[PDB]
Amino acid sequence: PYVRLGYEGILNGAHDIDVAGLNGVEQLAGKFATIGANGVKLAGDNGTNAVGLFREDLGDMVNASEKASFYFRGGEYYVNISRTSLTAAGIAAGDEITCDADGKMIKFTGTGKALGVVTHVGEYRAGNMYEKATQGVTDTDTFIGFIMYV
Amino acid sequence: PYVRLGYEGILNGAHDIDVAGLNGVEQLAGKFATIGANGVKLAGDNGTNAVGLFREDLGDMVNASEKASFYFRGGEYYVNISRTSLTAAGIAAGDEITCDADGKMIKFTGTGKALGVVTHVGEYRAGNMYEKATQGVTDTDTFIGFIMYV
Amino acid sequence: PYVRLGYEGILNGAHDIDVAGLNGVEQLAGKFATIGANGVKLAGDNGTNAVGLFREDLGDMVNASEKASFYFRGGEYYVNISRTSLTAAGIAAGDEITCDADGKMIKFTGTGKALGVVTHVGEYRAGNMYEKATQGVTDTDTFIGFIMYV
Amino acid sequence: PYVRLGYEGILNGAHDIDVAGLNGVEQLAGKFATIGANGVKLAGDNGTNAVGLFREDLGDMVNASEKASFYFRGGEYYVNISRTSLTAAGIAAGDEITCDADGKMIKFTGTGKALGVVTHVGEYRAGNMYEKATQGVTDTDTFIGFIMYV
Amino acid sequence: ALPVYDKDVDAKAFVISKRGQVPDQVIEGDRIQVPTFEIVSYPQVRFSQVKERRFN
Amino acid sequence: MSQLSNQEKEYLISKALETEEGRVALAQAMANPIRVSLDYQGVGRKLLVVDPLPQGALPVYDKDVDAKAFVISKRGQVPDQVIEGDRIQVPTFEIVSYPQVRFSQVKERRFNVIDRAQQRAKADIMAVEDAEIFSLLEGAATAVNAVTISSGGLQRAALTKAFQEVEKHDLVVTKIVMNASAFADIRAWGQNEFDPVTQHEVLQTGLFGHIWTADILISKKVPQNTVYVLADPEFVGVMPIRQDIQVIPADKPEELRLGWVIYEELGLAVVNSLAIAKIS
Repeated sequence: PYVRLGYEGILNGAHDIDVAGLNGVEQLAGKFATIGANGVKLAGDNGTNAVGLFREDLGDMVNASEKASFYFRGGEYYVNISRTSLTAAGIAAGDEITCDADGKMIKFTGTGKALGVVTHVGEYRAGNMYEKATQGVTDTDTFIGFIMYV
Repeated sequence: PYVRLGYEGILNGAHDIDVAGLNGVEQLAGKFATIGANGVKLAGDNGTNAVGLFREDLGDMVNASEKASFYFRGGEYYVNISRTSLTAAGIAAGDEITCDADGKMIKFTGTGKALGVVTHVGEYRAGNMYEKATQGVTDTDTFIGFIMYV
Repeated sequence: PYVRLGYEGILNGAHDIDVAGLNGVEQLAGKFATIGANGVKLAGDNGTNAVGLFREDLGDMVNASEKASFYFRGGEYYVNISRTSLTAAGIAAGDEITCDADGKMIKFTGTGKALGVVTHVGEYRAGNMYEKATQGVTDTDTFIGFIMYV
Repeated sequence: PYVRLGYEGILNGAHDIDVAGLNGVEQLAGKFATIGANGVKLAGDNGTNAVGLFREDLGDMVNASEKASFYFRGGEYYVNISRTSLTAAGIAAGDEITCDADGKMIKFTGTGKALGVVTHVGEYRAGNMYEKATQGVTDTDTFIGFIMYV
Repeated sequence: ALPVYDKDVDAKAFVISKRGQVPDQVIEGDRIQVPTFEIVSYPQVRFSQVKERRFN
Repeated sequence: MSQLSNQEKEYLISKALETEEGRVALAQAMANPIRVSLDYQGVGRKLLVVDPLPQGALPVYDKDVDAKAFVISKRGQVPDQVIEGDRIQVPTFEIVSYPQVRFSQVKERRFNVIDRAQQRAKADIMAVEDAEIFSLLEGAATAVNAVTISSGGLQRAALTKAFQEVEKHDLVVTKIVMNASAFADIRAWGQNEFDPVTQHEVLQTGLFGHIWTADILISKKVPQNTVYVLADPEFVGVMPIRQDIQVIPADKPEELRLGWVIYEELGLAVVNSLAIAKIS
């Protein structure tokens, strides 16, 4: 990752899709998410997490991951494989997802529509930066459920 | 110590970082190792117990997956391929390493000659392709310390 | 790749890069500027805490003093990359800064190089890892009080 | 449905759908909701909304569906779109009304899928009532398993 | 799999388990009826519950 | 009415439980208890297995000279081996989950008996091996197979052959795929031809047991009688041991569960155990 070319629900470009290696891993059939979008939701917030930041676990399980209070990764934080969302919360439109690192597009959400902030509700939100970190290299321009490049 | 000068992966670490690899003083990743203790080792050593798959901490450092039998790393696939990566005393952990995501080696114990993932608490288990991470098909030798990667 | 319109002048060398290649980190991480117990700054790019070495505090703010590290070797690194918009150069009494990842210019003092501990003015120096740690190793001659290019 | 909760509250119809000059019995043609007196609003007053099933009366009048222990009257049953109201689908009674089979979406008791009928007390409901006859055509947009415009 | 024949080496053969999370769900339907109609028609009060109970 | 929104682990508060009830997992049947078990205090074993022995010894009334034949054996050695299997656990997980310690113990025990079965059926004697069922059996005779319309008909056919010889039989040690598929059989349009005509039986047929074991070499059935063929000397019986200072416990807050046994397994002769492989 580190090439500017984002935009889309699924780009076929480089470091935007993996399928083995390339700053993240993808299985050859996925694993299903027991947290987040997996099947089609027609409502609900699906628990905590809607900004990416998952970890695949053993067998066919994907599960929670998050950042401790008062910190943000200087490294690359987890995001899912870049999906559309025809579902309320989750990154997926009811697909079976795998975890990657940065370079994949997500949906952001919140009460702002300026540059990204960090929240300790186990999400990141749309705010205005001033002392709290922005999210993605193309910042946060979200109108809620806009495709932002990480 | 200033030892470990020139492009060494075979005397650097406690275990091989690579034996057929190469990297220069070129930073394609300026991230530190928080894997392998120093302060009871040489500064030519890092003391790395895995150079395979990694997962990111808070801050911008990579280390080994310390995961159990019901935990596992999600994405964030990097393999360590540093030789000396922009040092003048030989790389040590807490100093710069250059990682890739296709490099070598991938540690495995098992009985070998099979895929392996990292869950390294002393626990090694094999690969699959829908259960555990997709290494891409490779043969990785038995017992860590000497691994020839295909 | 990440692009910057700014410049942070440093005594010896120049720093004016922020491109880590691919498999590196080029992630926009905002944070507050704090001067801590060190001498008060307004803007600039050379000083006690200004530019270089950083370790994040609570509240997503960076300054330099003493290690927050969660390891006995390595620790959190940020650098300040000024891009003119959204960033107010160097350490200063308040003001929103964007920072990045990857070891660049650090500060050394006395005899630099190899395994290190912290001065406790924020500067890094020689010792032996033990809680505290240094980030990178200078390739160039170290002198007193200067911001040193690795 | 999109990140941080799907649809809630009222949702916008089509506005200013003007149908005029028809030769038949349709409700689409500019024509009145009559209970008696002389129509509604002054200049610069905006309608309300009202969804349900209406029935054509004598002359070029519509009124609400009532009983089934009284005679069925007028052609097809329809639901009201806007062209005087600036707000959603619906109209205020004593205006020229265009109706559609679209009324999206103001909730009211039961659903409207697969035609609608009038019940023996006068509520509005969906089919199938007769299988040996064709009732008022109100074929609703997808919105099922949740309260909605009949 | 080969079980280790050296008890100076811990078995690298072990069963694997995963954890799942399931949140509670709510299923309902309400049906609104006029009682006098149902009582005169006769089996309707009983039917309406049975239809509602089956749907849910 | 108005829709509701789902949030994980929310809607009142009252949990003081998480996961309960025993969990099933893919397994297969064993044949290990059927044979004999005896204790031993030695250091190693040597066993004899029979090679071909002739027939006849005809009198001087067919003007033949009597055979002075001496039966032959080849010798096998088995050194002691360890079979073992481990479960790895975190104390925190075991406390919050609640049954987990009881379950982990049942799971470690079942896992060791399974690794035991694996070894006993499939593997050729190396050096770190004992005596294994698949080695000792007699080779397939294609003649015994004939034209069939069912998997069940072949399976009935193998079993009967052993009786002709005057072998011992007591149980069917079959491939997991073969046993099942044999139960499942059709006449070309249904009806099993190895189980009754309105009832299914998967326990015992012919008045002998059926063992379905995974790893034993594709599509093979073995009649034999376990008690004669092998014997298990047990230097020390099954025991759990647990160590919080071991290789894995040190790195991360874990406990290590080891469950082991030290065995030897003796395979007397090549006879009284026949394998047949399916029609061409």
